[PDB]
Amino acid sequence: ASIPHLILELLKCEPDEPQVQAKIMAYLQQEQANRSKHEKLSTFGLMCKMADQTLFSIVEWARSSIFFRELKVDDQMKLLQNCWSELLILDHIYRQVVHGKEGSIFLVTGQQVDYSIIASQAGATLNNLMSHAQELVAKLRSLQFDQREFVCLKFLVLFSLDVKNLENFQLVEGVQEQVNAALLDYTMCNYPQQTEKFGQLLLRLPEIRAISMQAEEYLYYKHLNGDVPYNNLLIEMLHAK
Amino acid sequence: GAASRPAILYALLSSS
Ligand SMILES: C/C=C/CC/C=C/CC/C=C/CCCCCCC(=O)OC[C@H](COP(=O)(O)OCCN)OC(=O)CCCCCCC/C=C/C/C=C/CCC
Repeated sequence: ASIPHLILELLKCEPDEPQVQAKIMAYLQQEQANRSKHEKLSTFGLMCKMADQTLFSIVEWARSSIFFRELKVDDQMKLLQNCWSELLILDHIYRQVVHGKEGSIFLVTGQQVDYSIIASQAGATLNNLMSHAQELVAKLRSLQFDQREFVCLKFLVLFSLDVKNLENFQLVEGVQEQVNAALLDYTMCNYPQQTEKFGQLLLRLPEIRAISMQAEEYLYYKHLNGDVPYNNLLIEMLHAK
Repeated sequence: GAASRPAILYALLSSS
């Protein structure tokens, strides 16, 4: 791959993915081991703490990233409050593209679950969320979505023009302008045979927003039933509005 | 308000 130098800068805070997967798996195993035979977390609670740990890893990614790290804390907060669930969705779909296989979901822990298990055991709301996510993964697999493009999309999600009241809105405009330009340069040089790749990638962004909102809605009802564990980042973001 | 600010997020971002 020829890579725009800007995208090389963006790539510098990417984690070693399989290391992070293993760290999260080890965390969840330690959580369950700290618990007696009878106080073990439920599947749903374990999956919430997995999403929680993923969010920590996302926050560590953003706080250390070029550009983001020059913002004041209160600007950082505003950005992340806007995109946290889009970034968890984006993280998820990219993981399915590069580590996953058709027919199963690849969890951040490295474990795989057949969608047919989920279809037979989950309710309609979760099933519909899984269906929509699958459509998105299908699109991104079809496009041969890669790490260079993924990091551009993360930045375009994070530096959102939807966010009001920023102290440094100019940096958001700069990220939008310069990351779009780098992404187009990248796709045109590396996937010339896909003449519309740039625009097809960009068309996934409102779809990621929609999914993220449906996901928040699902978690919100699960919270209303007391089922979401608390004292964590995940539940705080959900309540921040 | 401050009540809805996510405490854990703020703590993470505030760290040097
Ligand atoms: C905000 C977005 C974050 C995206 C991060 C990616 C998360 C991966 C999703 C993982 C799904 C794993 C399910 C594997 C369990 C196997 C059996 C099963 O289907 O569980 C049923 C249970 C009850 O069914 P039920 O239908 O709740 O129960 C009805 C009958 N009791 O199912 C569960 O335990 C649900 C686990 C999902 C909770 C994750 C926390 C964040 C929530 C995100 C919402 C999902 C988004 C997916 C879009 C990609």
